[PDB]
Amino acid sequence: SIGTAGVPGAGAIMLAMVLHSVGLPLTDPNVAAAYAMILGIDAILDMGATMVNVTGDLTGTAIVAKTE
Amino acid sequence: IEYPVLQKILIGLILGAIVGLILGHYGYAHAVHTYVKPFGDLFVRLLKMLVMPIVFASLVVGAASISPARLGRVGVKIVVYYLLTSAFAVTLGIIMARLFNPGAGIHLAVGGQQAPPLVHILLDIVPTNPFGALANGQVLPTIFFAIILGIAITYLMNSENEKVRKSAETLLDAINGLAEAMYKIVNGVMQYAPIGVFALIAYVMAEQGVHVVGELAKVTAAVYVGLTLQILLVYFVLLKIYGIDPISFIKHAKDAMLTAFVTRSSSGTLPVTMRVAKEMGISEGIYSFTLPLGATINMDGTALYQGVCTFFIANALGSHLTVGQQLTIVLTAVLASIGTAGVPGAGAIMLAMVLHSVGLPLTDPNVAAAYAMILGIDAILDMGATMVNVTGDLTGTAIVAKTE
Amino acid sequence: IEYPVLQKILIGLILGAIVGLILGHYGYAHAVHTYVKPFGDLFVRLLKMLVMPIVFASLVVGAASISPARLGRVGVKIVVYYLLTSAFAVTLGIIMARLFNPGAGIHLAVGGAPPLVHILLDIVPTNPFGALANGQVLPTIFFAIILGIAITYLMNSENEKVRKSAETLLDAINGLAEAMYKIVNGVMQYAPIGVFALIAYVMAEQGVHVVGELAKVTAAVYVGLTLQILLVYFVLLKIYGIDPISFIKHAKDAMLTAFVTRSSSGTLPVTMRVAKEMGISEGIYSFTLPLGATINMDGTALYQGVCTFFIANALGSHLTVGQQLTIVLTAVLASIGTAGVPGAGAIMLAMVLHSVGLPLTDPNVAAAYAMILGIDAILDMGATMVNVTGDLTGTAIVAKTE
Amino acid sequence: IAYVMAEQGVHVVGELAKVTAAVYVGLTLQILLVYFVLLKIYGIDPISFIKHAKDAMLTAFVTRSSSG
Repeated sequence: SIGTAGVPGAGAIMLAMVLHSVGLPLTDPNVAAAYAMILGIDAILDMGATMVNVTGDLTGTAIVAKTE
Repeated sequence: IEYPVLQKILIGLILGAIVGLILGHYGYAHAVHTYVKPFGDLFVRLLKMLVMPIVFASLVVGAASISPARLGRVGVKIVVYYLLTSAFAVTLGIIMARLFNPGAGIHLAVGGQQAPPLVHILLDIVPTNPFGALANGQVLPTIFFAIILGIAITYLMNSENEKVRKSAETLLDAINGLAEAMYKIVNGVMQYAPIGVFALIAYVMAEQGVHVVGELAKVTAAVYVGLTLQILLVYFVLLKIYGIDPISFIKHAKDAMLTAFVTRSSSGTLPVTMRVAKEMGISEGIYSFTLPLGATINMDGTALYQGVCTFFIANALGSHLTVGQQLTIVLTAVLASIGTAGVPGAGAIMLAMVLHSVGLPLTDPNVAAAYAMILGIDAILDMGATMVNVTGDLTGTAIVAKTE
Repeated sequence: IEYPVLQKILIGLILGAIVGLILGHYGYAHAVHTYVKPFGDLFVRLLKMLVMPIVFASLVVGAASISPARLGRVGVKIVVYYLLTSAFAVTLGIIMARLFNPGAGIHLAVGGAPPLVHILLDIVPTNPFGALANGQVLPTIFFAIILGIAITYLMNSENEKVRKSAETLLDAINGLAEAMYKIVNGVMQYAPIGVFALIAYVMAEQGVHVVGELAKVTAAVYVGLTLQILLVYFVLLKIYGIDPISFIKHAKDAMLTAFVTRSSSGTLPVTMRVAKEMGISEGIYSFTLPLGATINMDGTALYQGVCTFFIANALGSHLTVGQQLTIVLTAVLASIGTAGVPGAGAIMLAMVLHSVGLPLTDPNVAAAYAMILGIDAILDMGATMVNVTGDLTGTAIVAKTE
Repeated sequence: IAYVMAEQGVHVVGELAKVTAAVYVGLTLQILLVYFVLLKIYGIDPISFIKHAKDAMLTAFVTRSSSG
């Protein structure tokens, strides 16, 4: 998901989706266990990730703007 | 179709456990499941098959025993039997859950900090159609009917009419024809038991053995040696104290325990469980009413597994667990489903249900996390708990029997 | 409540076929369905009723026969029996599907999962009482065999309460088993009404369709199986003593029910009673007529040989002539078992298309398939009747061996 | 009409094609004999009409959707 990373909680979704690809499916009750720990911390890890995204959005704007 | 007896089972068990534990470590746990599992099932299939006739039929006949007492007594005794075994099992679990301390690697604490009617389950005992009862599974209403039928047959034989006294015999004999017929099959099955046992704890060791590692393994220690201590210190102490020879007991009860461990199903082993009580030499008037009412009333297993697992979680979310107030939660767990502990995987369910009561709901993604670890080890923790239940079932039978 | 015997059936059949085929041509096919059908059902009803007791009961008693062989043998034989009849049925269908060429008027060309082990484990019921209750032939089969073998062993018990009760049960069960054969004739007295009413409707609601290129599949079925009876079964009855015309004599009623009930298993009461009155022992026919009804492929092999052609040739394809078999064999082998249900033939035919690569979505695949579905009942009658003829043939030959 | 000819062209064969004939020339005859007869009879020049309406017809035929 190059695109559509804007929605809150999205990070957790891909993290799960990767496990489908890794070959460790979320059924395996210890895969699901560790994943659940991340889910008990995702909101904290989401705040920082979005704030650094919107800092990166303006940085990208102000640099391209000060060109074209 | 020949060869050595119940060492053939022990050849399957040890050889399976090894070949499965190996095969799942190298990841083929799924491939083991698609190739091995179905021979392990075909064993449990054939055993299940019998469970309905072999109980129903045996217990109509088992009401040929003296009805007012025997089925009025013993029931009173075998109830009070499980009270005083489950009491010991609780304190043996708690004192195993402190001994081993499963809550060190996690260590990962999350805050928090924070419906059965019975009467509408009591009225369920009494079926409203005994034919359906039998048909659609159901052990504990079929129990009630069979007892009420065989008592009624007893009373028909004492009828001054002799067409009545006549037919009365016909039915009861024909029913014992079945009852017996099934014990015949139970050995026919047993000849497939080494294949069954090999294939079952091959898979169950592949798909949940690898998990028995680290802090997870520290619960499996306090279960497996915790129940090993229930056998030796509580049951043999009761067998010794009631005549019946402890080692001669394991001799006879070998096959019922090796099936209970591998089938992981209390009720699903009752054919074998009962045949061991025949060949042990108890009368049908007891074992036909104490081995099924055992499989569904026995708490020795769940009291010992949700004693050490209740700790693991309370201690993994980094809590005091009110040491010595463990019991408050462990007792209330058992008592929430005194009955209906026979189904496989039931232990996990109550463990979850307790958390609803503790105040830590399964939503809290770290509650759910720790619980999920137990769920990756439940099958291993289930085998031992059922095997120690069906050992406790026969121990209860052979002691009450050698009284009344 | 009296009158002539099984000519009364043949009076119903011919008189019904005519009155129905007539009545549906003039469109009252629906009205026939709301007035005639329910007397045709009441026949299949009463027959169905028996199927469970009459099989279960008969086969506990049929394990009074010598268990290690007989139920260990024959099973080996009757399996290998159907192998060598279905083989002949396949090549009799393909060589009927070339002979008649059903794919000329269309001519309209468009481009273009079973585990087994989790069906093998289904043979063993987990509750025999339920098994019986909730239909189910092939797990009831397995129980009854296992019971009657167990009873056998109880009689050789040194105890004589045991040896006692053992008898009681087995006798009481044979009481039932027998009781049911008694009813099977009670039913048969309603068989002329049942037959008349059934192929009255089935000829009204699907007879009119047996016309044109559709009729050119009905030819290669009906004469294709007529040739299975004469050239494959009689050749096997002749070659194993048992007299071919004395066989049809005795098996008259089981074939006329199989044709009209269109249900293999739904005729087993009559099918079995013909094997009693024929004189085979329960130790054989109680295990080869039900394991026949569900393992027999003579019908589906001959109907999805000529219907497989019709579709492949109606979408204007080569059909890899002489490589018909690749598809026809794979069809049979996809449901070796469980061919007993009525309408089953249509299902596999569809399922084959999933494998051929022409899915039922392609609105001309679905078009040709829908024509077969407007004729399936006529093609089903003949296929079942030749199955239950093949069932008794298999029985009477294996029986007159072991 | 690459796809629409792949997925339903092959079918335009035999008795099915005999409906496609009576449609396609049946409407070709609606254009010429009914519409041009009305365009002729109301001034507006028939061939100058197709000139202008070229693109609306080649979209209607391919989009297969009146309103679209």
